[PDB]
Amino acid sequence: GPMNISDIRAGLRTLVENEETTFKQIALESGLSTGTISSFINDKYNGDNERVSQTLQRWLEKYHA
Repeated sequence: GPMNISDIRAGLRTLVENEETTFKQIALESGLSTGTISSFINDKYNGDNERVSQTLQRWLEKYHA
């Protein structure tokens, strides 16, 4: 199911909220910058948010698997 961008950020919050992951670890595993993840979740990142969403999906897929 090609979840909406809203679902992607809605999952990342749950993981950091319960210490299941960190901004640093997500950044390292996704190959993105720490600041990007926070801004993407904050729905304040200015740039190709779709590029970021697609990268984060792959990360969430391996996490939840």
